[PDB]
Amino acid sequence: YPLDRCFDDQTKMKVCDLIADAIGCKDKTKLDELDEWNDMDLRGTYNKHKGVLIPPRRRQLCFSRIVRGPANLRSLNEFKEEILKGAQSEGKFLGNYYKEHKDKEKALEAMKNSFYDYEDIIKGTDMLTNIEFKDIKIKLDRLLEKETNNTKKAEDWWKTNKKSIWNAMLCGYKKSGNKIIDPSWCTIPTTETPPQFLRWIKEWGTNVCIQKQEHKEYVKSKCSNVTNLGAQASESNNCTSEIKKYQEWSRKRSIQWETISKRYKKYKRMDILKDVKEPDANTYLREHCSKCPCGFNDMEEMNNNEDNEKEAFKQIKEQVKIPAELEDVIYRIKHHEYDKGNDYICNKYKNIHDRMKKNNGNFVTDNFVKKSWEISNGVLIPPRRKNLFLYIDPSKICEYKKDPKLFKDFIYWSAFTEVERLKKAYGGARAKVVHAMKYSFTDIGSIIKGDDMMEKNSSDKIGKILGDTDGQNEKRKKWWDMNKYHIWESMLCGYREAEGDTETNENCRFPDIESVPQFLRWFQEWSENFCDRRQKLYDKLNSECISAECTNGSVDNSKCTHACVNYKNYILTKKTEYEIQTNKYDNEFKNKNSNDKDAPDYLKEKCNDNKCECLNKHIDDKNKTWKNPYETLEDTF
Repeated sequence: YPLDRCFDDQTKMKVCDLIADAIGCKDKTKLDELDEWNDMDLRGTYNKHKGVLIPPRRRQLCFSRIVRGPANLRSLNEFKEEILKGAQSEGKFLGNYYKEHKDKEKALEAMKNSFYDYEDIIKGTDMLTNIEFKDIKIKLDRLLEKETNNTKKAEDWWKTNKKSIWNAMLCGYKKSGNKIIDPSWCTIPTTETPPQFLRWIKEWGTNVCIQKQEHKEYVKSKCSNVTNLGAQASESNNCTSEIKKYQEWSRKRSIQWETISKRYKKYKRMDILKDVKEPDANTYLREHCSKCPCGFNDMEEMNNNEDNEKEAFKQIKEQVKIPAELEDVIYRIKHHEYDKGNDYICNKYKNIHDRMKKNNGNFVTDNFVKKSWEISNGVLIPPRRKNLFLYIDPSKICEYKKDPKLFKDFIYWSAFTEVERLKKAYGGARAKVVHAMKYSFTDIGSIIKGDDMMEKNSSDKIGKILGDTDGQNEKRKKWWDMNKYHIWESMLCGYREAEGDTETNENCRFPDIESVPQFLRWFQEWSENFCDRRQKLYDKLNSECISAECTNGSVDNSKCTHACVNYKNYILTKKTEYEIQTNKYDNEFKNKNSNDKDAPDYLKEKCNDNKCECLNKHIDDKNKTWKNPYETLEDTF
């Protein structure tokens, strides 16, 4: 009762106690956030804009000004503050559900949205046919203004005329008899007033994003941990269809926010800020509230496109894997890429890049493209990865690691700079650059998890950070994903610089090779860097002499003589490596995840470019090996 109790209590503030409730409020709380805000707010909605979604606006504008009489009972009107009487409390008056939901932030957000809605109405920004919205607002303002002065109507009237604003939420129900001692909760950022454009777009953003947060809540709570052995106990399959229903109504909102992209049509009244930059609505929502993303984009996948989709007939059916796909985190935009590059988030992401880190330590151009293979442990790590640009030093240590966000940004910067490094290394070669991004991304993943054979020093450094002080890398693993999406889109954005707008449809949108073991990835890339080198060799000097393998040691001309020399040295190196990777595989990566196949079969099936899957001339690379040319390399228990 008399406790600390934000100043409302300890004020001798019996004034609000003497203040009663408005004659309005025919409801204090009806059904909250759900499918009601669609178009049922106005008729002839085309006026002044297209018909749009609304907050709990028509659901709470308690109407004590029934008469709309003269400004004689309306000197300070005693209702535009009285209607708000009732607040964060035992749990009613616009937020009733939070007491059952056990979250004060729900009531606080309801208060803030309704409050700024009243600010809008006082200034006048509504697109809905409401009597108070009509002249009565400015009529009362002008009538109160009738003293041959004060033509600052909105600025002076904005609460009444005297006390700044917002004094009406305090002393709610039971004088707001349920609270939290922190004044930051007890008073909102009243001082800052987002503009009316920002207010209506934030109306939209909240009214959709908070609902989609609760939609994620339905997705996680029910329709998941079910239909997977099992529930409840009949089948619980139809729960899946329920999200299909959610999507449906949400998808309407989809096209609706497209109008929000236009909003006049005039794409924006104002520009880049904490929640708004609006190249599109999805960018706003990503830039939007702390208790965001979008969403949860823009799923389940109808559109939200260009491709990819699932998505037909509908579904296949064969059953839909949205259960398996989305029951687990993913909780956010992965769906992506699609974007494909038609965006703004990339360039502002570059605005993040080379800033907060000004290339204060940056290496490129070692020309590892034209180099050979090296053991470095007796293990033959790729020259692709040998100088992979990422390394930390003192001032980036366990004591330094109290800024995981900044460290994450540094990792993104490293990946982006790596993208430019590959650009310079190939001198620009888009097809090669895409696979460059593939192995670089997946090897950065290996490092950040920490399994690399050649890495022995910065692996310990990243072990110092991110915890995991034992041999286990659990926290590093649970970091790597989910950071996979952000790192990969970072590298894709880096790649887009030369293309501008050209989707890497040739590649898997997210590199699937992330799943497979790291050593297998190195073998795959060295196979990819193999027998494309061979084709270049045939182009160089086998083109003129002659057509194929010569029928002796080698001679038709001195040039392709040297071509055969390079060939046999290259094959010698390949046989040594192929041997070491084969024994490594059959020993310690064979038949885990039940890969019943020899390493060359893995080479065949994982390859898709068809440059690999060699199949050499004077064949040494194939699905098998000579000396009993059947296959090998099987293991079991």
